[PDB]
Amino acid sequence: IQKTPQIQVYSRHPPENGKPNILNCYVTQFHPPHIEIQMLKNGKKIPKVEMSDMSFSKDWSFYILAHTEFTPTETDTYACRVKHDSMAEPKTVYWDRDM
Amino acid sequence: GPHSLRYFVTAVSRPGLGEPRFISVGYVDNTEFVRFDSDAENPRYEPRARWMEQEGPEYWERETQKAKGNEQSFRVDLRTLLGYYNQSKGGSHTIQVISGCEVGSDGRLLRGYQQYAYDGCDYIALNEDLKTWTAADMAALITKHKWEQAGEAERLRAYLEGTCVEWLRRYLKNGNATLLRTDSPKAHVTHHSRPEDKVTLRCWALGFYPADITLTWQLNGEELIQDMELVETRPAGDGTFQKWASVVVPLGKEQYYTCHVYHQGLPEPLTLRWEPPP
Amino acid sequence: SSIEFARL
Repeated sequence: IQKTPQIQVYSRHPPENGKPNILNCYVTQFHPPHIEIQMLKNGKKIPKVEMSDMSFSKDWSFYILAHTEFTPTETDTYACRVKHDSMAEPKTVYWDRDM
Repeated sequence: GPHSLRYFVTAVSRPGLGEPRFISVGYVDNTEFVRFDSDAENPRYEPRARWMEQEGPEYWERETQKAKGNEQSFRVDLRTLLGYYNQSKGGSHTIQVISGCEVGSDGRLLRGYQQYAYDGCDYIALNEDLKTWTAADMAALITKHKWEQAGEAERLRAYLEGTCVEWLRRYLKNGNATLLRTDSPKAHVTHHSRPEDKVTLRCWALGFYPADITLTWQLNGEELIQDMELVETRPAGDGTFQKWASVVVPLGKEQYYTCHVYHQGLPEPLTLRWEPPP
Repeated sequence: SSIEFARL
């Protein structure tokens, strides 16, 4: 019985073009624990992506937080791509500055 | 109020890739304070909260030895379960345990925990009476019978009512000043719209702690719950949390809606509305 | 302080 990861992509602080910030990719409710997370900028993989240690909640599902430093601009696109056994293919979630 | 000390433990087999990955995380009042991860040359329990640095070398040595003991015990359990379920030796499987005590203000045990899961599903758990077990399937009935004969429930009860409660008091003394940390949410409303006659008002709650919080939208009277979009509370990554609730409303009627933020750290619930900048 | 677990 596998559980499909839930994903949220968002900045640590309200986004302001030109100001250093932190982009988070919060992944929860998945099982098994093995998971592959990448953060992408304009379609290209971001090299420096930090990963928090993994933890699990009362319902046994695991969660983890990926994050990277970034300076948002009006036109740069960011996304988080997650590969997990529960999904036939990798799920890509785009950053929406308003969420 | 109530307090708790629980350990969340995981063992994941990795056939053909090495020894099982074993991780043990300790929590006080739902805050990580110690962690053991087998993924190292010389694995050891480590402080995850500054206030734990107070514990001396004998404490760390003892806990580390106990973790390595449990690690090897889970290694054996993984093999045992392959037999119980008649599964191949080539697949990866997971065993998880939540063990600990929740104590009330009077210092008495409110609830003891000792529950197991195999591959993300309940396996066996110690009942509230701390005397009997609940097996989730046929494989767990084997463990149940085994533990009933061994008086395992009595051993756990002694730990849960004694050691666990005692150490919890000790940890609370050292970290109380930190654990009581409270950051009230700072809120604001954003306005979003696409060329249409409707608009989205989004109520944001930021920099708060603990994570428990409630956001609601009101139209003059009554609470809008049937058509309010809400995201799961999420970590900002700096120790505080974030959350937002949004509603779609008629263009021009933004001033008829109010957002309310309920947090344990708020002397009084926050009330706010869309405020178009000057 | 964690407890020493029994075998399944």
